[PDB]
Amino acid sequence: SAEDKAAVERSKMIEKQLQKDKQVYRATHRLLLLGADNSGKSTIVKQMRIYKTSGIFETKFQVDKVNFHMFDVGAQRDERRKWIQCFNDVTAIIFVVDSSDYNRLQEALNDFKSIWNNRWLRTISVILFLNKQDLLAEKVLAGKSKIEDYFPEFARYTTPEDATPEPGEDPRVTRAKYFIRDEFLRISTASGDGRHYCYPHFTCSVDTENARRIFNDCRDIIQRMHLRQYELL
Amino acid sequence: DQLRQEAEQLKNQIRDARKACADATLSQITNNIDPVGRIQMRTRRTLRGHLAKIYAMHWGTDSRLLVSASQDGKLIIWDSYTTNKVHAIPLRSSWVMTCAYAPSGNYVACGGLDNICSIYNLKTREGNVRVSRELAGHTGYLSCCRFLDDNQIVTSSGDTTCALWDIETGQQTTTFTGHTGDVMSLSLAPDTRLFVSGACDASAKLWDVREGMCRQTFTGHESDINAICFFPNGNAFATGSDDATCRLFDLRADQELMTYSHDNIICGITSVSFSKSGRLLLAGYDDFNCNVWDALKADRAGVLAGHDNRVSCLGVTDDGMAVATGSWDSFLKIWNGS
Amino acid sequence: GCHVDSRVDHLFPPSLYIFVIGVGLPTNCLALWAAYRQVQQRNELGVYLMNLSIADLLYICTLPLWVDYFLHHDNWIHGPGSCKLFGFIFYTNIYISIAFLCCISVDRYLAVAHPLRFARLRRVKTAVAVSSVVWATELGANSAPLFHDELFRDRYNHTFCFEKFPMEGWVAWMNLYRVFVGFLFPWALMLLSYRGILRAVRGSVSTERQEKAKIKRLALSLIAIVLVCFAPYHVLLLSRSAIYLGRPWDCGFEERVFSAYHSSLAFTSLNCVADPILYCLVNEGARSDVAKALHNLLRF
Amino acid sequence: QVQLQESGGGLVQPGGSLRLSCAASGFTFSNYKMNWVRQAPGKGLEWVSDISQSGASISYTGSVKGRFTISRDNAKNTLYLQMNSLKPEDTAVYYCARCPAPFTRDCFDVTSTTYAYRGQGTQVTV
Amino acid sequence: IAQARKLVEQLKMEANIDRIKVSKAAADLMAYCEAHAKEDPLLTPVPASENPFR
Ligand SMILES: CC(C)CCC[C@@H](C)[C@H]1CC[C@H]2[C@@H]3CC=C4C[C@@H](O)CC[C@]4(C)[C@H]3CC[C@]12C
Ligand SMILES: CC(C)CCC[C@@H](C)[C@H]1CC[C@H]2[C@@H]3CC=C4C[C@@H](O)CC[C@]4(C)[C@H]3CC[C@]12C
Ligand SMILES: CC(=O)OC[C@@H](O)COP(=O)(O)OCC[N+](C)(C)C
Ligand SMILES: CC(=O)OC[C@@H](O)COP(=O)(O)OCC[N+](C)(C)C
Repeated sequence: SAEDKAAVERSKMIEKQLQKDKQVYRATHRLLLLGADNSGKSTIVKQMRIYKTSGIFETKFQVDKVNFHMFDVGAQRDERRKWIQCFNDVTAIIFVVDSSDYNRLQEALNDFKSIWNNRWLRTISVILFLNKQDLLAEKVLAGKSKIEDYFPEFARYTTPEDATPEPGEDPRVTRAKYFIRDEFLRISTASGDGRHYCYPHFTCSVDTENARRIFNDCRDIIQRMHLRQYELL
Repeated sequence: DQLRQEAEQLKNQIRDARKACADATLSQITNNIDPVGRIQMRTRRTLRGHLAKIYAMHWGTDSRLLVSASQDGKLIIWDSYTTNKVHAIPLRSSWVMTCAYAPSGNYVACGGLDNICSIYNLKTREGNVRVSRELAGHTGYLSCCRFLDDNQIVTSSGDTTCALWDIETGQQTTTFTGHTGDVMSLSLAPDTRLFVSGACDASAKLWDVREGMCRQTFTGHESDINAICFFPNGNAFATGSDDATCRLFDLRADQELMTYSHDNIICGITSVSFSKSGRLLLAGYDDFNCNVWDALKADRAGVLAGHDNRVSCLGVTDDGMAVATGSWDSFLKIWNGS
Repeated sequence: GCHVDSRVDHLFPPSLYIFVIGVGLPTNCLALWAAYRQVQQRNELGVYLMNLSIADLLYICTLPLWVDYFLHHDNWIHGPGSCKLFGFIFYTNIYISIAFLCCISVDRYLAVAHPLRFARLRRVKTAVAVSSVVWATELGANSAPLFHDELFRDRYNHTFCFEKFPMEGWVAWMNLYRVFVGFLFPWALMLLSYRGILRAVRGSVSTERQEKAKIKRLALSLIAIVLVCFAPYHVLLLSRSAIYLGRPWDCGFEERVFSAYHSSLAFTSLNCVADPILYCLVNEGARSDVAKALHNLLRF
Repeated sequence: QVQLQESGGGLVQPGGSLRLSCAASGFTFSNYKMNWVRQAPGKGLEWVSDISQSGASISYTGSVKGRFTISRDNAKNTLYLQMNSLKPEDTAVYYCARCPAPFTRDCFDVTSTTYAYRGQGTQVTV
Repeated sequence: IAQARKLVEQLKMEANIDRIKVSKAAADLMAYCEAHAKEDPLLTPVPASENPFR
């Protein structure tokens, strides 16, 4: 029985190590960063590292002593209908879209639609980052490009009372911003059934408060998950 | 445009030949077969050491030790008979899609989104698992890196390309770029001279390790193919696809010979395996339960309904003594009959 | 012991006890099954829930003998050895249900209003440390009755159990400790924790008004049912203790609070039927689990 | 097996009206949500519009809204797209595509550089 | 351009291979299934005395 006893002892040591790994694993949250080529997700990754064909890059950061793992897809082909299914238990998905470019905005909308309608992403809240707001404001002020041609529904749009324009912001820029935000939120709410929510944020590539917004979104998501888990919701 | 017309003519010729062969259906040569009957496989042992969704496993040659890969970033080698955990290898990348056990049991391979297959040695004189080799060069996510011997590993990646690697030198010995979509999984024939793979284009291809060229192609499926396994004799293989229909293909026939589907079944197939005869095609489904079908009569033989989430990985021991299922509920389950 | 009054002490407590035994054993068994399921899914709450049901089932499994007691107008016919066992498990289970109810509130508040902070205090193994330090502390701090005589006999054919209306000092300080430490402090803890939960909910951007108000109603019902069930009896106990410490009409008062006391200690048992409903049946998930259990039972 | 063939096209003056057909073989036309794509000179693949299994849900890109329409014929295994008020800036190779999996509401890679479930396409010129 | 030439070649390689009759490749996986059917623990279960997973 000496060999058997040694086997059980080794299993016990492995179980203790796995329990340590378990405590570590529940002590950190996983986030999936997604965006298009135009979207400045790389800039966000650089400006959030302030706390070879690799394929996937990992960013370790910490907010309020809470550890966060962000995974960015790298040297992988355009096809994404299969590996995305590996991110079915991530805490949240941070989607970065370029609002300045009216062209390819429909592509971002379609990508968001696909992500929302994906079967394995129905229980994961998506954090929406409308990036490159300064470029959008400059383009709107210039007036060379018109949103009506790309989005004929923008003509009838009016800024809702819920909108909170920033100080010294032209009505046109805020109108366009909230029009695009409502375009995203329509898709968000079309399929939402209480297990899926979106967090629309107006962000810029040079922003030091994106981590705070991500932490708040994760806090809200885990609060809802606990509410459901602890027989309250 | 001339090349396109020539390709169309060649495809028409292929179709005409394959039709010329097809006189009778497997179902007819098999109508005179006694049905297997209900299979009442029950869970004998349960493994709950894994943290997150299990994504890959491989039975060893001894049918006593099994390897399981879990996205927590852990490759656990379990002793099935006594439930003891033989080994626990932490992984550099938490995302792992494939794992394989060497025929001699000395090397264990793993791979995932890192586009690298890492091989660890279990017979080190120090008794501690270490990174024996790291193989890189693929531009897509590795979906299946399987073993041929101790110094040669075949792998499938998400760059529509498969590779054969010498593990001592660490370079790509052979490359296969005939597919047009993500290769999802491959199976080695027992002869260790041919291997069949499936891609995300409803297309399966047969490849020769020594030569390095495509041999045969089959496009009987509708949606993407996720699972592939070689029938014991090595002259046939089963395929599962997202369209919720499995199929059986034969190399010599060069066309599909069976389709397993049902109206109630709406989910796809993630993993497939055969039994030691070939009379029990076991298949995972996204409906959170595995189904075992009679490969000869296409009659549903049994259902393993114990699982809380999607079943990802399916394995059968070399002697067919037990069936091991790993799902996204971080539990592996060993099923055996009575 | 001054003569007592039993006009309504002959029917009402027996009837309420029978009602609880009828609608309490089934429902508490269902709640226990659902709690074991929740712990099976590695949920700390179930650990607190399971124990609670185990307490209630240990209170409902002693009420038959007290129905026997009351039906014979207090005449115990089982000897002191049974009044030392079935009396302890019948007075201490209310204060163990109080304690285990408070653990659920603390757990819910930590989870909701501190989602990312206290993982260590939210394991199924820090719930078998608290669930045991509660079962030990309640059964030790309420153990004084076991050291004293239970079976007291007056002159009006009335035998007794755990009760001597010409009360004594040990009973006095025990009642005071039970009223303040036993009942009011856990209740205020529960109220504070549910208030924290509700203020956390109010800040949720992903929760609709309907869900927020549903949580509000559930929490208010959970807080108020405990009070409705227990305060009528704790107030009477406090009044008895004050009357005995000051002794204004040490006998007179006792004459007119026999039936009131015995009918207020029976309302307390109503907390055994409200707990399995509010914590298991009200929720849709636990109700679906109960229905799956019933489906399995129907085909066994 | 799987094959999507597009029919129609040819030169048209600005403001004309055409109809493009899409025949599919190999799969079940009904279970698959299908779309229309177009690659324009100097530009990439663009998502035109979609139609679902039932056909009661539609979506268009605003650039072709009020002008083009999408219809499905499950019995004919055929998709149809009407072109009206055609503009010169709507000249491209139009492709017929289907969503990767059946009984599925999400279609991720319909607009990728290479897609194993898209037809050859037809050159519509204006 | 040259991706069409390669596909044409890979379609000739696949069209010049030898093939056999279907009923002759269908009644062979049958004989393989029949000749290895008394040694399958999951189709014909082994008793609970030689079963390692008792
Ligand atoms: C270990 C996991 C499942 C967590 C749950 C543990 C539960 C089932 C355990 C822990 C504490 C235990 C209780 C401790 C003491 C008592 C008092 C005794 O007079 C009756 C049994 C009872 C009430 C026990 C029942 C079983 C119990 C409730
Ligand atoms: C035990 C017996 C005798 C009494 C039972 C009293 C019950 C029915 C009472 C006591 C407290 C009450 C709750 C108190 C306050 C609220 C909030 C209000 O916005 C909706 C109703 C709701 C949620 C009540 C529902 C009914 C309730 C739970
Ligand atoms: C972190 C957690 O979930 O644990 C909470 C638990 O500690 C609360 O229980 P207490 O308030 O200590 O019980 C007091 C009961 N009383 C006074 C003795 C009758
Ligand atoms: C058991 C013990 O030792 O005491 C812990 C006690 O702090 C738990 O009660 P809380 O839920 O934290 O009350 C805070 C609620 N708030 C902030 C007023 C809204």
